[PDB]
Parts: sequence; C-alpha cells; structure tokens
Amino acid sequence: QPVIPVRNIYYMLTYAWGYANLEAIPGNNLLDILGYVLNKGVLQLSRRGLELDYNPNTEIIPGIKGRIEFAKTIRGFHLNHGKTVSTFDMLNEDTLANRIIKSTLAILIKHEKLNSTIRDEARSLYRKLPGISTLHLTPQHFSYLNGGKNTRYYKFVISVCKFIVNNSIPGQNKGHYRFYDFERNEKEMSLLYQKFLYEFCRRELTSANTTRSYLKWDASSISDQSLNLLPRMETDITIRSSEKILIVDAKYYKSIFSREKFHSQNLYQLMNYLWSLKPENGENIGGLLIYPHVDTAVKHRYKINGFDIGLCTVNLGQEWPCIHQELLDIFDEYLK
Amino acid sequence: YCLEDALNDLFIPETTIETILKRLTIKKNIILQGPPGVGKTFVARRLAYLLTGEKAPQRVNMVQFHQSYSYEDFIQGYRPNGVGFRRKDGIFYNFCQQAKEQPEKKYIFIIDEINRANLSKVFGEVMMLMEHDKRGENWSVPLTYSENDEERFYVPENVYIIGLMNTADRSLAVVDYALRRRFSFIDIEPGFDTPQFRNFLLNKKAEPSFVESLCQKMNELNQEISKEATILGKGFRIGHSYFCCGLEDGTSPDTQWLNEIVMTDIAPLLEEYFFDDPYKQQKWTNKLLG
Amino acid sequence: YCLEDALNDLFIPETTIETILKRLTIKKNIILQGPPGVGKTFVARRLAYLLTGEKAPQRVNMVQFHQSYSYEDFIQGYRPNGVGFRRKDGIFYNFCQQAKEQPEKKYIFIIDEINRANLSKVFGEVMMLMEHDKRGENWSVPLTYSENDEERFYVPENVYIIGLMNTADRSLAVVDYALRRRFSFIDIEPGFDTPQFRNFLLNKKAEPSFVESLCQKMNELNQEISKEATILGKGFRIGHSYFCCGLEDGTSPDTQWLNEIVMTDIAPLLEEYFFDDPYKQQKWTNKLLG
Amino acid sequence: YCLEDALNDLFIPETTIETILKRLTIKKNIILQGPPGVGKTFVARRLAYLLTGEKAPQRVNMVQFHQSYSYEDFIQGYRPNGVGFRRKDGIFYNFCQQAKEQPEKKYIFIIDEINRANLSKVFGEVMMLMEHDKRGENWSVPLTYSENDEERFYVPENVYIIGLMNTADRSLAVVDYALRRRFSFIDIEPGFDTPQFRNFLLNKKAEPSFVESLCQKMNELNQEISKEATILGKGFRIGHSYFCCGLEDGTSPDTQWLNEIVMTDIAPLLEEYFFDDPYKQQKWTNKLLG
Amino acid sequence: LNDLFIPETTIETILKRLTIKKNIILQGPPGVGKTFVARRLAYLLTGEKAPQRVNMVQFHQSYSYEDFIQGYRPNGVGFRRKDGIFYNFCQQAKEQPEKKYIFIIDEINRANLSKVFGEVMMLMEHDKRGENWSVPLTYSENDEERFYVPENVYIIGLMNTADRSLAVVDYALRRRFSFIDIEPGFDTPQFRNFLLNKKAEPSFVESLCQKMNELNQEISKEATILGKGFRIGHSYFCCGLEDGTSPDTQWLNEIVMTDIAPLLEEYFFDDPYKQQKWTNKLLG
Amino acid sequence: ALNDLFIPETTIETILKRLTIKKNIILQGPPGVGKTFVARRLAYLLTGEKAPQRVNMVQFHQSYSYEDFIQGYRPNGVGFRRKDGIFYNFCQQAKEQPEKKYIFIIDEINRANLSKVFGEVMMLMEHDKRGENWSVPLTYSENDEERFYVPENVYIIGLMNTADRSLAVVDYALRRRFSFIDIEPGFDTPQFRNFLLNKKAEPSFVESLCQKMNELNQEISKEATILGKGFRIGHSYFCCGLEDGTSPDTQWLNEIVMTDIAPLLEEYFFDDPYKQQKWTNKLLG
Ligand SMILES: Nc1nc2c(ncn2[C@@H]2O[C@H](COP(=O)(O)OP(=O)(O)NP(=O)(O)O)[C@@H](O)[C@H]2O)c(=O)[nH]1
Ligand SMILES: Nc1nc2c(ncn2[C@@H]2O[C@H](COP(=O)(O)OP(=O)(O)NP(=O)(O)O)[C@@H](O)[C@H]2O)c(=O)[nH]1
Ligand SMILES: Nc1nc2c(ncn2[C@@H]2O[C@H](COP(=O)(O)OP(=O)(O)NP(=O)(O)O)[C@@H](O)[C@H]2O)c(=O)[nH]1
Ligand SMILES: Nc1nc2c(ncn2[C@@H]2O[C@H](COP(=O)(O)OP(=O)(O)O)[C@@H](O)[C@H]2O)c(=O)[nH]1
Ligand SMILES: Nc1nc2c(ncn2[C@@H]2O[C@H](COP(=O)(O)OP(=O)(O)O)[C@@H](O)[C@H]2O)c(=O)[nH]1
Ligand SMILES: [Mg+2]
Ligand SMILES: [Mg+2]
Ligand SMILES: [Mg+2]
Repeated sequence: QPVIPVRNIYYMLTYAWGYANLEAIPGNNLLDILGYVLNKGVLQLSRRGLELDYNPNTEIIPGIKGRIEFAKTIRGFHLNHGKTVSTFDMLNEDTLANRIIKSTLAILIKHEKLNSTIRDEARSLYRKLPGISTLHLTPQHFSYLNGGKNTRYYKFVISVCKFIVNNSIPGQNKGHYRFYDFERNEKEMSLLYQKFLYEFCRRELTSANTTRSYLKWDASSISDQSLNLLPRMETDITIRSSEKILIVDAKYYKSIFSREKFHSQNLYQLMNYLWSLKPENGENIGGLLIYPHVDTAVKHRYKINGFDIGLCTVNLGQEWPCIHQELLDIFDEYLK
Repeated sequence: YCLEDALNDLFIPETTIETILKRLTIKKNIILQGPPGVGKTFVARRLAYLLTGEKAPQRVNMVQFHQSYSYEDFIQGYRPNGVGFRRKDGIFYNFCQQAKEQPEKKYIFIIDEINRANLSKVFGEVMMLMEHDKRGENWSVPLTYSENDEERFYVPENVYIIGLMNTADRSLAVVDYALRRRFSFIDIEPGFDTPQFRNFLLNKKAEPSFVESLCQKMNELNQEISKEATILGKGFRIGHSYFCCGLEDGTSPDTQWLNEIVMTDIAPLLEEYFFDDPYKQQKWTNKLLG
Repeated sequence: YCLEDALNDLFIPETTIETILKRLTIKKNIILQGPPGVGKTFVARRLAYLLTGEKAPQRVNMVQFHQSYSYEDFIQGYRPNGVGFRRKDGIFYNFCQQAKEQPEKKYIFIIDEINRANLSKVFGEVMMLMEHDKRGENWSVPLTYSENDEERFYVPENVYIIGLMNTADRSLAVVDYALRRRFSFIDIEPGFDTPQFRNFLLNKKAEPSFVESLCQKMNELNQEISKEATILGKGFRIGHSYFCCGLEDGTSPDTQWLNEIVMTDIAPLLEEYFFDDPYKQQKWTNKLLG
Repeated sequence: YCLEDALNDLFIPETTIETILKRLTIKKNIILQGPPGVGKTFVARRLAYLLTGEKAPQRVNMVQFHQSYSYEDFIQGYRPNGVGFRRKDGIFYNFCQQAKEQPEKKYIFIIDEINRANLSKVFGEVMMLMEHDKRGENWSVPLTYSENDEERFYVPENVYIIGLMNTADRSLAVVDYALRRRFSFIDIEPGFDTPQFRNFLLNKKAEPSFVESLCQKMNELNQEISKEATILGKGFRIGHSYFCCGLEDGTSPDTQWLNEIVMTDIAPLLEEYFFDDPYKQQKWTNKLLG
Repeated sequence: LNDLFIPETTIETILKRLTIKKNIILQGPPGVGKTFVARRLAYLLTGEKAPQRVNMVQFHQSYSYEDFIQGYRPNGVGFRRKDGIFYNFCQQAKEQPEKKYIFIIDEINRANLSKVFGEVMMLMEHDKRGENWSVPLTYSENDEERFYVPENVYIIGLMNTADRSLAVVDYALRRRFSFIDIEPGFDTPQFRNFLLNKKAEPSFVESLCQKMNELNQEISKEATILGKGFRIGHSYFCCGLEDGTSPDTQWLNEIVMTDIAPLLEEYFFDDPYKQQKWTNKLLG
Repeated sequence: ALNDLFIPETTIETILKRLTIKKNIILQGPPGVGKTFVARRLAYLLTGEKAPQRVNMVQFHQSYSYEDFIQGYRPNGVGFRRKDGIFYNFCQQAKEQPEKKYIFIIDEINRANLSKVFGEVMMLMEHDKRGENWSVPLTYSENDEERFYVPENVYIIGLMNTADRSLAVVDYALRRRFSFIDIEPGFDTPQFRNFLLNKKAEPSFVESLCQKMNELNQEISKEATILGKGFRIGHSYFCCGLEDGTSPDTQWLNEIVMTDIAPLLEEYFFDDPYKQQKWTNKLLG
C-alpha cells in the first residue's frame, strides 16, 4: 500500500488552482505542509495589507454620519431622543473572504494531528484578528466568492482553505479535528491528476494550444436526435498543434503502482474519442495514455487501427524539477 | 368568471392550480415559490377572480415588497403634516375594513417579492392575527399605535393572502423563519414539457418538431442546473416566459428568433451562473444554436 | 433626425444598433454591458433621438446611480420643508407623469452606472411594473408613501428604459436574477475591428499601416485578457475611447502620441491588471511601442 | 507666478512636469502615484500656480479625503442648519460655481490621500461628468437631491482636478477601473539620483563625496525593493523627504546626522518591509553606515 | 529627571527629535511608564508644571473623527456642529502661540488612525503648519473657513506593542511620526537605586534584574511570534511600595500571581508547563 | 458574614488586598457561584457599614449604551432634555463624601462593548488617573464650565462568567484596567459543610455529596477545549431550599439533580445522552 511522498502532492495542487522551499518544515504529513503555507501565506498578505471592503451600515446613532434616512427617523421618532437613522460606510476587514481565514484557522488549531510549532503560530494569528467574526463554514460561503473580485493572491489561500474544509473530519474528540486520508482515495486523486495536467500544459507548452474538447457521437438514431441516452463524452485534455493533434487521458489506478496484469480500462474510452473527432485540417491524429508510477518511467508506442497511441509513466517521488523535466521530454517526443 | 377563460392560456397543470385552490380555501395564507418567468404573478391575479367568481377590482389588492416597506405604512403609522404628525390607516388595515363589510365575499391581498423585506418588521404584531386559526374578532388586539386599548383589529376569516417569492438568490438559502410557519409553500414548475406551452406555440404558426427539440434542451439544461447544490439549485432554473414574449406581432417562431433571445438573455445569464467555466458557457450556448 | 446623422461618427456596427431597437421596442427595458470606452454613454444620448425621431431633451432624462440613490429619491420620499417634513414625488414619478401626458411620443430614461446601486432597494414597487406586459392601468399599484385615498402608479407603455453596466467591477454585478429578466443585456465590443473606426483615423491624417498596426495589437492583447477568466475576464478588454480623443488640435496619430498614451494611462492600468510579474507588463508595453 | 520660481527647489525633472502639464491641459484630471515623502503635496500647490500662471489661492481648493467623507459632504446633501434641515451646497459644488463666474481663469481642486475614501460613493454623479469631452451644459445632469429635473449640474471646462494617491498600501488602491480611465496616472520616482537634490545639499555646505555615496546607497536599496515585486513593488520604495527637512537650523550634513535618522525612522521601516529576514535588516542598515 | 528609570540619553534624544520633528511615537510594552514619561516630558518642554496646556486621551476602536475634530451632535434644542477637542485644543494654543501646548494619545494602535485624524494627517507635519496649508474641514459649511495646525503644537503618541493587528499597516503615517522604542529598564541603576533608597536588599534588587532579564530574553528570543515589544514592563514594581512596606521576597510572591501570571498566559498560550516553570523560576 | 460565604477566607482577604490598591476588579467564574451575593457582602465588608445606598448595581447587555450609563438626551413632554445616567449620577453622590467608599457593580460585563458604553471615561477609571487633575469635558457637555472626574473613593466590581464555550478571548480593553480573579465552586470548603450540618445533614450524606460533586467538576474540567475549569458546577443550587424550612435529604438532592444540573449537563456536553445519563444516574446513586 505505497503512496506518493506528501511534499510532491502540493505542487500538482498548485497547478490545479493556477496560483518555494518546503525543505524547512519537518512534518511529512500533508496538513503540516498545508498549514505552513496558509500560516505563512496570510503573513505575506498582511505585509502588503489585507482587503478592506466598505460595508455600508444603516444604524441608529446620536447624530449625523453620512446620509440620514428621513423616513425611519420620523417613523421611529428618533429625533426626540436625539438620534437619527443614518447610512454611513464603516471600513472593516470583516468581509466574507477574510472571515473564512480566521474560521478556517480555528479548525486548523483544533486539528488533533499537527505540528506544535505550527499550532503555536496559528494561535497567535487567531488572536491577532480580533475584529473579524468567527463562522461555521460551508461550501456555499466559498461559492459566493466565485466572482473573485479579490486579488490573485487571495484566491490562492482560499483555494487552500477550501481543500482543508472539505478534507476535515472530527477525530478523537467532538471539538478536535483529524485530517482526511486524501491520498488513499483514487477518485479525487485522479480528478486532481486530470485537472493537474490541463492547467500545467498551458504554462509550459506555450508552443502548443491546450483545450478540453467536447465531442458529439458520429451516431444517428431514428429514435432521437438528442442521443441523451448516449454517454456524455468530454475529453480530459486535447493539446493541438498545427503539425499534429494529440489527446491525453490520464487517471490514477491503484493496481499500476504494483509493477503483472495492467489496469488500462480507461483506454476503452480513448478510441471512441478518436473516432467521433474529425479534423478539418487533417494534419494527424494521436493519442496518449499516461499514468503515475513510483519507481520508474517506461514509454511505449502503438499503431492500432490507424491511430498512433502511447503508454507512458512518471516516477513520482523522484524530484519535482526532474519530474518537470520528464514531462516536457515526454510531450515533446510524442507530439513530434 | 369561467375557469376556461382563466386556465386555457395557462401552462401550469390543472393538478397544481387545483391543489393551490385547496390550501387557499383551507389555510388562506399561501406562498408560491419559483424562479422568475413561470407566471407566478400571472396566475395570482387570475386565482382571485376564480375564487370570487367575478372580475371585480375592489375585492383584490396588490403590492410588491421591498426593503423600505414598513409597519408604519403597511398597517398604521404617522405621516407628518406641515408641522403635526397625523395617524393614517394603512392599506392592509383599510383593506380588511372593506372586507369586514362583506364577510361572505372573498377578499384577496397579493404580495409580490415578499422575501425582500422581513415580514416581522412590517406585519409584526399582526402575525398573531394573520395565521389561519387565530382569525376573527375572538382574537382581536389593540394596535401598537392605537390611542386606547378599546379599538382593536382582527383579520376577518374572509381575507386570503398570497405571496410570490423567487428562488434565485443565495441569501434565500436561509429561508425566513416567519414565512415557513404561517405560509404554506407551493412550487411552480418551469413547465417546458407541457402540452399547453407547446400548444401556445403551435397556434402561433410554429413547427411541431422545432418546439420539441427546444424543450428537450431546456429540460436538459435545467437538469444540469438542478444537479448542482452549492451554487445553483433546482430553484435557479429557467422560467417559461422568455419565449412567450415577442410573438405578439405574429412573427413566426424559428431559430432566428431564438438566437436573439439566447444571445440577449440566456448567454450572459449563463456567464453569470457559470463564471468559473467559460467552456461550459460555450458548451451550452452553442448547443442551443445547433 | 435620422440614423445616418447618428451613425455618421459612431464606431459601432449597424448590426447591433438595429438589434438594439429589435429588443427594445418589444421589451422596453434593456441593458448595455461593455468595458469603459466603447461609447456606452455616447450612444445612449443619441439613441433617444431615434425612437422619438427628434432631437428633443424634454422627453429624455439621464441620471447616474451612485450607491446612495434611494427609493425616497427615485420615486417617492420625504424631504424637510422649512420646519417640518413634506412628501415629495421623486424624479421617475415626475418623469412618468410627463410621459403619460401624451402616450404617442416615446419617453426615454437613462441610468448610467446602474450596476452600483442596490436596484431592488431603489426601485421597490417598480421592479414588477417596468415590464412591457405589466404596463397601463390594468397593473396599477399603490405606493408605500401613497395617500390613503387610493392613488396608483403604473409604468406607461410609451416609456423606454436603458441601463449601462460596465463589465470591469465584478462585485458590482446584477445578482438579482429576478430583476435581470426585466432587462435584456446587449454586449458591446471594444470597437477596434470596425473600418468605421479605421476611417476616422485615416481621415485625421493617419497611415493605414500604423492604423492597421494598432488594430492588430489590441485584439491580440484583448485575447490575452480574454484568455483568462479567473481575474481578468472577457469584459475587461480595453475600449477605444483613449485613442479617440486628444487629436482635435491637429496632432497626427503617431508613435509619439501612441507612446504618450501607453506609458501614461494604459501601462499603469496594465500593471494593476497583472500585478504578478512585471515581465508581462514589459512584454505587452513594448509590443505596443514596436 | 513663474515656472522657474517653482523649479529652483524641485527635485523632479522638468520633463515629467512638462509631461504633467501636457496631459493635464488635455485630460483635465490626473492622479500622481508614488510612495510617501516625494512631494506630491509639495508640487501640487505649486503646479496650480503654474497652470493658472498666477499665484492666486482663491481659485485653488485643497482637501484631504478619508473614510468619513461622503456625497452629502462633498457635493450636495441634506444637513441640519438648526431646528430645520437644509440642502447644503457641498465644497466641490461651491467651487464649480466660482469657476463658472470666470470661465477664462483655470480653477483647481486638490485632493490628497484620494485612495482612502470610497470614491465611487463620493463622486457619483461627477464620475461621469468630469471627463474632458463630457463637460459643459450639454451633458447637464439632475442631481440626487435636486428639486426637479430642471435643476441640473454640469462641470465647467476650466476645472482641473489633481489627485494624490500613495502606492504604499495595496489594500487601498483605485481598483475601480472605470474610475481609473477618468484619471491620467503619472508615476513619480524618489529622485535621489538628481543633480537638483544634490545641489541643494551642497548649497547646505555638504561634502560632495558624502552626497554621491548617499545617493548610490538609496538607489541600490530602492532597486532591491523594486526587485521583489511579488512582495513589495517599486511603489513601496523610500522617498527623499526624510533627508530633505531637518537641516534648516544650519547643521552640516555629516555622517552622524545620517546615522541618527536611520536609527529613528528607516530602521523599523526595514523591519516591517522585511519581517522574516533579520540578516537583511542588519545587512542593509549596516551597508548605509559602512 | 530624578525619579525616571529611563536613560538620560534617550530623553535627550527625544527632546531634540520632538522639538525638530514635532511629532513622536513612544512604543513599548505596557507598564514602562509611557504616560509618566510623556507627562513628565510635557512639563519639561513647557518649562512649567502646567496641566491645562497638556491634554491626554485614550483612543479606542469606536473613537471617531466625529469626536476628535468636528461633528454634528445634539444640543438641547437640536443638532449642531460641535467642535471636537483637537480643534478646540488647537484653537486654545492658537490664542497663545508662544507657549508649547501638548496633546497625548494613548492606545493609538487600536483605532483606525487614518479615519480618526482624517484631514490633519497631512496638516500635522512640521513644515506644513500655517494658514498657507490650511484646508476646509469635511463638515465645514464654507470652503473659506479652514483649520491649520500652529507651529507650537507638539503631539506625542503612546503605543502598546502587545496587540499587533494584521489589518492595517500604514507606512505614510510612519513618515510623519519619528518612532522611539522604550525598554523596561531593569538593568538601569536608577530603577535599582529607587529600591535601595527604599531599604531593599542589595542582592534582592540585583537578583530581580537577573530574574526578569532571563524571562525578557526568552520573550525577545522568538522574533517571529513575539519580540522585545512584548517583554515585561517595570511599573508594577513602582506602585504599592510607597505605603511603607519595604521590599521582600514575600512581596515578590504577591505580584507574580497577582499581575504577571495573566500576561504569561496571554503570551505562553496553551503551554501551562512553561508558565509554571518561568513563574516558579522567579520565585526561586 | 465571613462564615456565611462558602469560598476560602484566603481569597476573600486576597481580594481586599487587590481591590483597595487596584480599584478595578473582575470576578470570573461558573454560574451558580453566588457572584452577586458575594460582591454585596464583599462590598458591605469594605465600607464596614452595610449600606446598600452606597452600592449601586448594573447588568450589562448588548443594547446597553452610553446614554443609559452616563448621559444622554431623552424626550421631554415637548422637545428633549439632557438626562444624567447612573454613573454620572452615582459618583457625584460619592463626590460629596470623599472618605466614604462607594461601590459600583457591573454584571455580565463581557457581553457588551465596554468602549461604546463608557466612551471617554474608560481611561479615567484606571486608578492612577483619578481626581481633579484628570478632568475631561464630556461629549454632550456643551460647555467647558464643568468637567467629570471619578474620585478615588470609587471601587468598581465586574461580574463575568466563564460558562459559555461560545465566548472567545476577552477584549484587550478589559485586561489592562481589570485584575482577573477566578472563584472556585467552594464545595470542599468547611463553611459550606457547616451550612449543611447546621441543617442536620448527615456527615456521610455531606461527605458523599462533596465527593460526588468533586468527581464531576474534575471531569468537566478534564476536557481541554470544550469544557474548561470555568464550566464546572457551582454551589448556589444547594443553598436555596434548605434553610427555607425543609431538611436535607437524598430526594431533595434528587429533585435538584433533575432541576438544573441534569439540563445544565446536557448543554455543556450536548453530544452523548449516555454520558449524561451515566452522570445523572451516578449523582442519584
Ligand atoms: N400566455 C401565457 N403567458 C404566460 C404564462 N405564464 C407566464 N406567462 C407570461 O410570463 C410573463 C411574466 O409572468 P410573471 O408572473 O410575471 O413571472 P414572475 O414570477 O412574476 N416573474 P418574477 O419572478 O420575476 O416576478 C407574463 O407575460 C406572463 O403572462 C402562460 O402560461 N401563458
Ligand atoms: N467620435 C466617436 N467617439 C466615440 C465613439 N465611441 C466612443 N467614443 C468616445 O469615447 C469617449 C467615451 O465614451 P463613453 O460613452 O463615455 O464610454 P462609456 O462606456 O460610457 N464610459 P464608461 O464605461 O466609463 O462609463 C467619448 O469621447 C466618446 O465620444 C464613436 O463611435 N465615435
Ligand atoms: N525643500 C524641498 N522639499 C521637498 C521637495 N520635494 C518634497 N519635499 C518635502 O517632502 C515633504 C512631503 O511632501 P509631500 O508632498 O507631502 O510628500 P507626500 O508624498 O505627499 N507624502 P504623503 O504621500 O505621505 O502625503 C515636505 O517636507 C516637502 O517639502 C523638494 O523638492 N524640495
Ligand atoms: N519613578 C518612576 N516611576 C515610574 C517610572 N515609570 C513608571 N512609573 C510609575 O508607574 C506608574 C504607572 O505608569 P503607567 O503610565 O500607568 O504605565 P504605562 O502607561 O504602561 O507606561 C506611575 O506612578 C508611573 O509614574 C519610572 O521610570 N520612574
Ligand atoms: N447564604 C448564602 N447564600 C449563598 C452563598 N453563596 C451563594 N448563595 C446564594 O446563591 C444565590 C445567588 O447565586 P448566583 O450564582 O449569584 O446566581 P446567578 O447570578 O444567576 O448565577 C442566592 O440564593 C445566594 O444567597 C453563600 O455563601 N451563603
Ligand atoms: Mg413577478
Ligand atoms: Mg460612460
Ligand atoms: Mg504628502
């Protein structure tokens, strides 16, 4: 039951969210890593300054501040006890984005399995934000912020905060928390991997164009033009260049970590993607199977039904730059 | 006032409108909860004339709620004169007073966009009287602004209250506590896959095949909306009134007319809905065009 | 007044302009969403003269929403008189009375920067009434501060409303989807591609290569803007207003003039746009200069 | 007033000043952005007398914005005269009436620390009007608190606006991109490596070797600040003012004087800019002294 | 200059900076006599022990520009514009230019300083003092009527270093203010001489400095979480011994549980053992 | 009075040593500790005359504001008048009598924003700054003819409770000006046992009950985060109902277990009924 070294996982998450030295931290487990980013990440913001969004406030005060609302004043007779119903703009850091940070930190402190120094620093910051109000967090809170007015930097830590909240489980005690065993589940790990590549390829493969391509079946049915019954088919990624087009389907399987029979069931999807897809340019059509392995990388080529297909692997756990080196080498060969 | 005049044009099933009539006679405090463009405001005017059986304006009164609406205007309150402060009977107070004269005849009050204002601020004390069981002079109360305890106000049993609420905003996830107890929610469906919606188009010189292809897409589209729960629930789904409008001249339905509606209404809405995924906009927006 | 006079200087295609009137005349309330500098304010004053067919200001009204507009201000509110308060009819109520003075001649109300104000709070009762179908005496409604003697306000049929929401500020966007159905949203592009834009420069002593050079770079840059959606969406792409102005004195358009624009206004805007790596600034700044 | 009278003690190059006056005559609205301590406030009052050409303060108005400033204070709003409230012509409103009386003479409004106050809320109606091509009666607008549509406010052409916005705080920035367009943004540099700054020092009986050593020190440090744009942009870099004032007594600028100021002002400043690195604090501090 | 426990050099540094710069910030932990320093110092600069000239206030988060400078507030009849203290105070010194009038602001960090000061955040600068730099205030009815700091005014700011708020950092205000740190001063003989001039044991006073410094160094040990700004002040020892009770180890035992222990709790949060250790170490 | 109080005499002596010097104090403890009854007896103790008139008590809440506490404008029959609050009225009464100590009780202080209520005055209540020297004109004091100063005689007591886990860290404002004291429930103390043996309680019934409560109060404080030392149960429930005229008995205790402790225990844990049922039954036997 072998798994990836935890430090390497953080890099793929970064590309997934689209935005460093982790040698310093000694806690191998993820939450130690993840908290150190957040705990330090907030500190980066505070140096420049946290977001202050003007919240208009309509309240009853003993005097004129901003704009008086004449109606509520007369109806409540607040003139008599020397008060007005007035609208004015207090400037707070109490916005939803910043509130999430402090509320997120509470769970971070409450986590049972955590480095003490990390918990020490976090508890300091928790105190350092008195004005902001604690909250009981839900995904809908993160949902409201998908508008993304905030800076590019804020969206990073919030993406971190989203990962923590969804991957937080109460542990030994009712109050305390315990981290999810993220690596063990394949689906989210695979869904990470599928998303990891799509954003990664845009960065490095500037030469090529990277798109996820929706496809329509070549079928026609006398029954229905809709073909709703047919499976929805959307490529994981397509990486088109003028000389050659190329589709990749990548998934995380547990069997493959064992070096025997091979689990390539996803391949069955691939041919039908090649088939229904028709290029006007007619430059070429290629496919790739790429999986994560631990020890070593092996690359093969295939010529099956008029299609050029590759099976390849990467030895995650080696080193991130050499891993980064390997991927650029990989796509270059097949793309050519 | 025949039902046939009222109900023929309507897209909603005869099942739901009749069920609506049941709870309305039973409880008299109703909320119609659905997204915009399904005729929530459209039906509500018809139901009043249905139940009364006549087209009479006096017995029916309509309002739209907003943040500024308050007790002092709704029920009773003081309006300044040149210097002095004069009390004024509000609408709902005056409305029941008319209804008191004719207890036999049904009287209706229509409240659009009720969630926008908190009911407690406006109704307040009257939420005691408003409930279906605690109506009539037996439960009479003197008002906050009554000069003396002697004068009292009771909601006569004759009045029925209708509330139109739209499930399009994130704030409404925390539905107000006041409404749930005193009002009975009813859902209004979008109603694409209905004969009468189809029959409306067919009468207006529409190809039958063109209609059914459209409905499958919208029903397919709304299915995608409803599947999400975090950002867009089932209540966010599209109504059936974008397509109703614009055919009054007689211009025949076609993909050409559809494209104007799509580009000018539904695509930027989808940009608003599907901000994070431009491709999902491209996926659906182009899907309709085909 | 006629289209040729209006569209003489406008850089917008004819396509949208008729499409605008297609949506407007049926729907009567519209919104134009585009980045700043595409003539949103510019066309809107001109469009009013088309529908009336005349260059008249009297039937037209223009205002801007500044995040302190209120229902007391727009429609009906209380203002202090010398010692004591009075009720004052707001601007729209004052406007509508003139509009219904003669139904034949169309009346236009223009709201710049409409997105800012909390429109549900401001309009209140009007949010239902503005719609094309729900106009006239049939849908007459009593206002909040209306007199106890029943006096009702209905949106006249002749009235047309136009809204102008810039697409830069994401937060300041319509999330009241019930309200977004009343309006129809018309995307407006930057206006670079058009020859009518190009003709303006050549008429003002411009080289076609330098002209065609300019148009080539911006559209590529707007793609770089349009490529992202996380921070800089499609709407952020740059308008053409910067280049329009400053040439009346006789300064011919050249790299000297272009260089002044680039360093002075756009390049500061760019560093705020990206604010992650200057190289992205250094690249695109130099590209324009080359 | 005359140009050279101002330039004698001014550290900024004349080209920028010429660039400033070139835009300002055109755009009529500008924003000067730089770190604190570079004479934004210093130049601005001088610049007004240049642009008018006459040292008349009556035509000049200077204010500092802050959080507790609103449209009611700035432009117009209802405020208590006494027992009875009145509509109060705001400060900018009053200034504009003065400018109308003398259209020929330029009138200038100077806003320090502009970025603090919520500008969208403050300007509002002005946000459209202030543009150089939209000034005049043709674009006259009725205000929020205007009695009727006829009461309208238009900015005159003569008006010039000068805005001062520090670059130290990323929290408070003019992210409102629409507003960014109205103002023409002029960056300003600390200007250590200028003869005019050095000539002032040498005029104050200063060692030429010490001067050039000093200028080299900060110039390198400022570039170090500009390097790590992710954490700290060039906008954070140190100004020249710390060194400017304090020699009025006649004290010669010895190293001891410099050693004192660094301990009192710059030392903690470095600590905050570099919270994590103590070595970097000691490194740069010691580098200046040695 | 006699009973002060702080070095003569720093106050001499302060006096020159204050006279020249005209604004200063004294930043240090609570209990170092920031108030008494400024209060003593204000009397020095004036040259007379005059309290009417000197005014002291304690900001708090809700304190506002309405209170400080100008504001609309109710009289018996109705609402009026009420000149806040600083406007009233500057007007008072404006009557008498020659003498030096002083305004002391405690717990400055808590409030949103930009909001409170507002307009004067520019005017307060030493060079920009006079009618030439006058501006009309926010609530000023007419533009012509303005407010300007006079040259005599000097402002002193007392700042607690124990509540860092990662909400607003302003480096522009730091330009106006010349920052001066204050150490507790246990090592200083002048603090020690007070106790030896109160019939203290020579070892007991000397032993205390060893005890606190070991604690103080630990507080300043971890620069990231804490600093010298957090370390303990001395003033707790000043009070409570003028009754006539000379120092003794029993007296020390009272203060530690009474006063210092909550401070430790705050700093050494969720670490009872370290509190027990360092607390008991002082007892030894 | 000394014997009637159930806490150690040592703490009672300690407080007077604290309050007399510090002049500002706050008592933080579980509910049902007799915080109100404690302070009054302590207040009367300091003066020595047992005068309730000298003492004035206030209970804070979030709505409570400066207008109620100090000064504000209230409607007249026509128009409005300046209306003196409690504390402004209170101290001026004490100003006449400098020698006489006057006490002020602020219950549930932590709920409200101290700044909003006090306003200006929060610095003047710090012991060092008292008397004529530290005079300040008030916000609503239109004239400068008269200034308000809290005199030295004043002592201020604050009743705070550590009952609620919802409570976050105390406001910084409090910590500076207030000396925090934690009060034990006082079950172990002899004075509480002598109040039950005076009612003919069995020493076995007494010792078992002292043993019974101590184990729970230890257990509730065993929890690190959710339930601290502040949560643990107080003795006030045992007082009321014995000296009224009804003798102690297991059924009388059994009634009290159902009365308050059984619902109180549920709220604290709020997770496991068996954990409550175990302890609730354990109390019975
Ligand atoms: N002909 C016809 N029109 C319908 C039908 N249902 C709705 N409409 C039309 O849809 C338009 C708006 O209906 P409406 O009740 O206002 O929707 P709403 O729920 O009130 N909108 P909102 O939620 O935004 O307030 C009207 O033209 C209405 O007549 C229908 O069944 N038949
Ligand atoms: N001559 C001419 N000028 C145009 C054209 N389009 C835009 N402009 C000019 O660009 C400038 C600004 O136009 P404007 O309507 O205010 O754009 P806006 O979207 O309203 N601005 P904002 O979004 O900031 O409110 C004006 O000089 C305007 O005349 C055009 O087609 N022809
Ligand atoms: N003598 C002289 N002083 C200058 C010159 N330039 C700037 N200064 C000085 O630097 C100080 C501040 O000027 P100021 O405009 O307020 O700087 P600022 O950037 O606006 N500061 P802030 O942004 O914080 O308001 C004054 O002492 C000013 O005279 C100069 O060229 N000559
Ligand atoms: N003699 C003498 N007394 C001091 C010294 N520092 C503080 N005190 C006294 O300590 C008491 C409290 O000072 P305080 O201002 O409240 O502490 P701070 O505000 O936190 O700095 C007053 O009597 C001060 O005068 C000092 O250095 N020397
Ligand atoms: N006789 C006597 N009664 C006490 C003692 N301690 C508390 N009480 C009683 O307990 C009750 C007050 O408890 P308290 O905790 O203040 O109530 P709470 O404020 O609601 O929490 C009164 O009946 C007090 O007289 C005591 O030591 N002696
Ligand atoms: Mg409706
Ligand atoms: Mg515009
Ligand atoms: Mg300045």
